[PDB]
Amino acid sequence: SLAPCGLVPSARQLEWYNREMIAFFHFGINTFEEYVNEGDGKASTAIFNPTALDCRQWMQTLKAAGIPAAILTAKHADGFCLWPSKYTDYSVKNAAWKNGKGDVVREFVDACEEYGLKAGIYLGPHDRHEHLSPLYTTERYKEYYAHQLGELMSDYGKIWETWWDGAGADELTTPVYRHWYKIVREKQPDCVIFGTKNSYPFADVRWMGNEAGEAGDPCWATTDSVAIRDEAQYYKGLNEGMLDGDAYIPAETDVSIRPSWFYHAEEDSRVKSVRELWDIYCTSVGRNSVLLLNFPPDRRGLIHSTDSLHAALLKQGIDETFSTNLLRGAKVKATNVRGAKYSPEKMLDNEKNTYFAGKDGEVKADIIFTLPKTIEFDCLMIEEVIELGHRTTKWSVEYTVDGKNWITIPEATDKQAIGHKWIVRLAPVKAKQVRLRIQDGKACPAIHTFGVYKQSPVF
Repeated sequence: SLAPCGLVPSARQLEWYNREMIAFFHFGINTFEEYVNEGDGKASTAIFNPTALDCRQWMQTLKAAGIPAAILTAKHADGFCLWPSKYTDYSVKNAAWKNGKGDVVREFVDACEEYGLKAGIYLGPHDRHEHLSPLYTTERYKEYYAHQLGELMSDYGKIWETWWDGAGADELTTPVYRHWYKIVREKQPDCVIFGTKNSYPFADVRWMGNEAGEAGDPCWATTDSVAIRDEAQYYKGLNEGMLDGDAYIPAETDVSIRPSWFYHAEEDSRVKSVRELWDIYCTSVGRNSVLLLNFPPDRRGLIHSTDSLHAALLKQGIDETFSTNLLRGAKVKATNVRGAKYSPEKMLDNEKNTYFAGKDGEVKADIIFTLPKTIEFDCLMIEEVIELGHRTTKWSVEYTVDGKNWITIPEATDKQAIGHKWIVRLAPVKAKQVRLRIQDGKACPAIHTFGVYKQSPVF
């Protein structure tokens, strides 16, 4: 067995990585206001009134889109609660919707269960509504939040992510988040925590410093926990992470399918294109991260058609692209092969658990794939055995036809991270042979997958 190298992921972190994509559902009282993305806590609860709400419809969107998990805004900073909490009146309890007798969180988690999707919860740390009270104190709010957390972590089935937005959360101290973390961890042991700012010691996953859907190149799963803490002053630390980072807290990349996070009819014509989403996919999922994509339900309580369409087409595109590893069938020769159990042919076998590996202490390897017939490709992907750590730290891919010389691939030269998955897109090339150069690392290579592909016409 290979020894792991450096910091390694937890069981939670492995489960989260494997999701690849997660849906965000930004919905609430803001949706019923005119052009509001950040509500003031002053809107009348009465205005919340979806007319054809169907969380099943939301789940059908996700099914078609290949998305295995979903996070609902149970409470945004406006402080309006989507479930009839015992601990406030600023909720659905006092909505026009269902004469105050509804529970959107209920509908949501019921639909997730029905469809076999993992449910998550966004419960806004900064609460503008509570801040309106002359009685507001941090200590008081800590208890309020804890009460609500208890409801959501107890009575609504299995919860697989809790999201703590850092926006406006600067007054919230580490010991406050501790109190909250203990609740999550006790009641929901498989629950992954997206943590920002002063929650840094409790975070399972981090922010990556923009909402544009662009994780860094490289993007390490490790970083210093101070980067989370001092968010605004460590863009690089968040976006790229650090190879020598003191913590294993991988990046989660969040973005809206629209210009805004909440629904506006005027943005129906401004949904990101399939090509845009493919780009994003490649700069998140394809840069050692996970893609959290927001679909905002409308005032009917439905996901818009365009949003749904584009997500569905991205899935088709992804599926077509990676369905055929053009290297399959190759004759493979490598340097630095640990053993038959670990032959380079493993990178090609489509098995979940097998991998190529090198010998202890030898961090370099060269692998040559000789193809029976010349292939045309414009995309490649490589996957590391992440349980074993970030091992490889420099890699390149080359090709030839006349075998007279190895031709470099501009976009796949002296790359750094691999981790969970790294995708490279490239001007189409024809190849009779392909070379994978493992050029440097902290330990001998351990690689699950290597492939080249032809991008779907969908894209």
